[PDB]
Amino acid sequence: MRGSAHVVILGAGTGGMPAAYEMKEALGSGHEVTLISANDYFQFVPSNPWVGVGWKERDDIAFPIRHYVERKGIHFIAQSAEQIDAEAQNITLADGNTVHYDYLMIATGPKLAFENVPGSDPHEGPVQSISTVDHAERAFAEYQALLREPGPIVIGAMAGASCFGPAYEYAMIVASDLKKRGMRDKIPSFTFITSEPYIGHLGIQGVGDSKGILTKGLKEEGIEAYTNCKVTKVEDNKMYVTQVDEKGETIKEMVLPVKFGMMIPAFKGVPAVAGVEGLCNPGGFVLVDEHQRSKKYANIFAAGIAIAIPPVETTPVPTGAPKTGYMIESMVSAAVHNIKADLEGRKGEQTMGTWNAVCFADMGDRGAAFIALPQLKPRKVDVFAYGRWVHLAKVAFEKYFIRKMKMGVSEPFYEKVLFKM
Amino acid sequence: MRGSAHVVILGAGTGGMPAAYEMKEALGSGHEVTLISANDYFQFVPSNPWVGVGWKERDDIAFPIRHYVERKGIHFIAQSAEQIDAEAQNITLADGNTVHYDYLMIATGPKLAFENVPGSDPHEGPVQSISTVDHAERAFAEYQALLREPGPIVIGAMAGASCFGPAYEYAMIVASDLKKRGMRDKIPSFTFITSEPYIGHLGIQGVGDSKGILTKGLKEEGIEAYTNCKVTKVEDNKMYVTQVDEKGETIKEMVLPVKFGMMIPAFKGVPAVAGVEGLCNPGGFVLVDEHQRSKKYANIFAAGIAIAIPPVETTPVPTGAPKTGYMIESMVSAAVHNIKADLEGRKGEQTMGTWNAVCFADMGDRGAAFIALPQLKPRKVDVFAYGRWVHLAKVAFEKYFIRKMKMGVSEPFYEKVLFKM
Ligand SMILES: Cc1cc2nc3c(=O)[nH]c(=O)nc-3n(C[C@H](O)[C@H](O)[C@H](O)COP(=O)(O)OP(=O)(O)OC[C@H]3O[C@@H](n4cnc5c(N)ncnc54)[C@H](O)[C@@H]3O)c2cc1C
Ligand SMILES: Cc1cc2nc3c(=O)[nH]c(=O)nc-3n(C[C@H](O)[C@H](O)[C@H](O)COP(=O)(O)OP(=O)(O)OC[C@H]3O[C@@H](n4cnc5c(N)ncnc54)[C@H](O)[C@@H]3O)c2cc1C
Ligand SMILES: CCCCCCCCCCCCO[C@@H]1O[C@H](CO)[C@@H](O[C@H]2O[C@H](CO)[C@@H](O)[C@H](O)[C@H]2O)[C@H](O)[C@H]1O
Ligand SMILES: CCCCCCCCCCCCO[C@@H]1O[C@H](CO)[C@@H](O[C@H]2O[C@H](CO)[C@@H](O)[C@H](O)[C@H]2O)[C@H](O)[C@H]1O
Ligand SMILES: CCCCCCCCCCC1=C(C)C(=O)C(OC)=C(OC)C1=O
Ligand SMILES: CCCCCCCCCCC1=C(C)C(=O)C(OC)=C(OC)C1=O
Ligand SMILES: [S]
Ligand SMILES: [S]
Ligand SMILES: [S]
Ligand SMILES: [S]
Ligand SMILES: [S]
Ligand SMILES: [S]
Ligand SMILES: [S]
Ligand SMILES: [S]
Repeated sequence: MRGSAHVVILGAGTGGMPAAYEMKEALGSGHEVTLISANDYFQFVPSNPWVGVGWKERDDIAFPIRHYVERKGIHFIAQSAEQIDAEAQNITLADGNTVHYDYLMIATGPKLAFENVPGSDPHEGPVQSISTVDHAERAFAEYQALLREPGPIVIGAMAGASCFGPAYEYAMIVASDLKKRGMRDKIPSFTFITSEPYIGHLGIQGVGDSKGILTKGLKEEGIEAYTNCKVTKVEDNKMYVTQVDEKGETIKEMVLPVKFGMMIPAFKGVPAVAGVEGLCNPGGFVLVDEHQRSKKYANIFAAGIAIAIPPVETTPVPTGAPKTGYMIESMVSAAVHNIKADLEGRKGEQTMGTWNAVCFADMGDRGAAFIALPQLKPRKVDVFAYGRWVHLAKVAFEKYFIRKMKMGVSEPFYEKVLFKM
Repeated sequence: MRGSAHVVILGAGTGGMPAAYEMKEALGSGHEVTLISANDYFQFVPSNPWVGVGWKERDDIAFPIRHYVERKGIHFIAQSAEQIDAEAQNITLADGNTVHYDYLMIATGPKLAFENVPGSDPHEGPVQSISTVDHAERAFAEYQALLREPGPIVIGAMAGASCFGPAYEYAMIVASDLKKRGMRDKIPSFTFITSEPYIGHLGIQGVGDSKGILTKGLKEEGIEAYTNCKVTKVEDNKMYVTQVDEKGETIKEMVLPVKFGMMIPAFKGVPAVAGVEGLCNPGGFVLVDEHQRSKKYANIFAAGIAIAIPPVETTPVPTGAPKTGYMIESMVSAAVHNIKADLEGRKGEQTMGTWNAVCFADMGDRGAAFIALPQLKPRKVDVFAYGRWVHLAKVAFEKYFIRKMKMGVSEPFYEKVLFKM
């Protein structure tokens, strides 16, 4: 309300949870902060591939949100938004209730666009998903069914995907788990299908020796790999794959039987956000300026996967660049600073900073990780790492992030860099 | 003097130059800051290998100090200290003049311990040095003489060395330059001799895949490599090498003719500092606490290569861990903070922080670099990088560091990390 702006945060994920705490900390008792999310629990997304192979359980990576934000004075609504009216500034919830806002911060993350590939929905066929704990559990269930009746395995990433790391991770740990169970030789064929122009392109034109190292890794595991692929449909338990050359000309089509499969889908914006007129590009990603403010509505901000970021390259099969944790947190930090500024007259000048990508993958005893910045080459940092220490770091960071999600963040979040001091 | 402490900084190198500026900035006009150094010019040490092969000239990497520190109000004495009397707090200069201090900050860097290996002094035989611009020029001169009369080449690192990167760098660019001149096939043999237990140990038990990558690099260049070596003497233009096994038992002795050679020597403390009773360990390195204060004299501090750092490992042939730029700067920063604190009653609690090692090497078009921390494994960061971007970064950092040495530093120095903001 006037003189006491009501700030709503839509989505309680990697960006959204921290945003709720930071907003409340920045605004204080004189303003209402409301967090709205489809689920009543927080999940640590990077741990889902492990749930998909059964190395982790839901309880390890998820927890109920309500008590933790409420003791901070944040209102929490565990309800999905179905409609956003940016004119009236009203949000319509799944139960038909309406919530008004003075500022809205959109952190709704990706819609998994299974519809791009008929038959690819995890509920429609053998191609599963590990992006959410709900999907990863279903993936693991189908993995167990594979163990009972071995058959061909197909893991990879669809056309338009932007999150390639976890597909590589998942293929590796599936291969690893199979060995452990003494079941690897029961597998007729193990295939990796990707929209990448080459192995380890990762939607970022490669980083360090990602190409060489991921190529050798897949080969060590007896995983046959195909690049420049798009899947046209999944039908009768078969994946119909089309492979192109540099000029997008078809050089072959394949039909792959699939007993167990997992393809990372293309990401779009969620329907309630995409549905807002003039808010989003055709992909449903919120068009924002460098201050995280929507270009159309001055009182709508966005952070996380939900925002639009222009491509810097074009691949033979469409692919996108990933939006990862540190950049998301910088986005969140900027949005909160600039909203608070608005509330106090001044114009916030804070930006998300330099584009970057960071990813950690754990194979069990050893991890792989990379850091790339900025987006276009030659970069200022372009590094790929592998080893037991990367694994230890993943474990440490997960423990830290989850604890922080329960304790609240102020916060200039990433000061876990004081491991220098 | 009383109420106006006189602070002296001994050594105008990587640690010393910044220390002079930071001291003056921290203390201001009420205190006298004096910089004393053997040479009247600053040199960018990491560029010396390039001077040693002739890819760079003295003028590119060195500049006269006086005008730059004096316009900051810093007194500059271009004279070597011969004696330090810590009781009377007097420094005796080469010309016999004496300089008194209330606080002394020692940044004298390494003494190149050629005496450990009879005949190894660059002025006594064919084994040259690239650690200083004076030595690197002499190295290049002998390189040109090699071109006139090709003969065997021997490059590497002595027993007790702690700075291995530049030996690898130098071997690589010598090989590279030879090719460019169409002279590589005129070389009878090209040998790399190191005290490391294995290739790419680098005195830090390896970092990332340094072992694999440096091994392959030397092999690509037709450079035959030997580890676990110590050189017992250089005589009649031959290098007498002893190789041991894991238990330090001799497994062979070699006699290597040398037309052109360069071995990184072991580092000790400079004589004037080592000469101070109770100041140093037997190596001549200043024993300091975590606040950079000498354990014996409360008004003597030290930073840079000059300080003693305990070994965390023991190799078959003695070797040491390197002391590199970022850690040196943290040392400097801490010493300055704690001296200023002393001057104002309080006890400074600032420390150098976590042990780390960082090194950049440029091969011409592409560079290699690493970061390791902390000292002992498993590390929190253990990364090796290679590529054109590393080269671009070396070029950039050198340009930046030199400009800063002319303009002065305040300063929380390394904020060239805002390439994130
Ligand atoms: C398998 C996988 C592995 C990954 N690994 C890494 C890694 O190692 N390192 C790294 O930096 N990044 C990693 N990421 C990338 C990234 O950081 C995550 O995807 C991250 O969770 C995205 O943050 P977000 O806040 O934008 O979206 P999300 O975390 O998905 O949060 C979005 C939230 O808003 C909600 N929501 C959606 N629609 C509505 C609605 N209509 N109404 C109400 N709520 C709604 C959601 O249910 C959810 O809680 C990974 C991503 C995936 C899928
Ligand atoms: C070949 C080589 C390559 C290197 N490359 C890297 C790299 O890529 N990255 C990195 O972080 N580090 C690198 N280093 C390591 C390191 O950072 C440097 O050695 C650095 O110059 C050390 O800083 P310092 O202030 O301790 O000693 P120095 O830089 O040697 O400065 C010491 C100074 O004090 C003086 N002095 C000595 N005795 C006296 C005396 N009795 N009286 C008066 N003055 C005296 C000197 O003449 C000199 O000016 C390299 C070192 C070498 C030798
Ligand atoms: C971050 C997301 C991106 C992808 C995530 C999942 C990808 C899977 C990674 C496959 C790598 C497997 O293969 C593994 O790679 C590295 C090669 O650098 C090798 O390891 C090599 O370099 C490392 C350091 O980085 C050294 O410690 C090691 O001694 C050396 O052999 C291993 O011998 C090999 O077994
Ligand atoms: C920092 C100080 C330590 C040592 C300094 C001097 C050491 C010399 C380095 C020798 C390396 C030469 O060999 C070179 O190594 C890397 C291997 O990772 C290869 O490069 C490989 O990884 C890089 C990324 O890191 C990719 O961009 C490249 O496409 C891939 O082939 C090169 O194909 C090879 O030519
Ligand atoms: C240039 C800055 C790089 C920061 C990286 C160092 C430590 C943090 C790891 C990155 C990371 C972040 C930020 C992160 O937010 C996140 O959760 C989604 C991860 O998944 C485990 C991450 O691996
Ligand atoms: C954990 C912190 C790592 C910092 C490294 C990023 C940028 C700086 C490069 C390191 C470096 C420093 C600090 C440095 O002081 C120095 O001069 C002696 C170099 O030689 C060229 C260096 O390469
Ligand atoms: S997925
Ligand atoms: S991703
Ligand atoms: S990724
Ligand atoms: S990722
Ligand atoms: S040297
Ligand atoms: S060094
Ligand atoms: S080094
Ligand atoms: S170095």
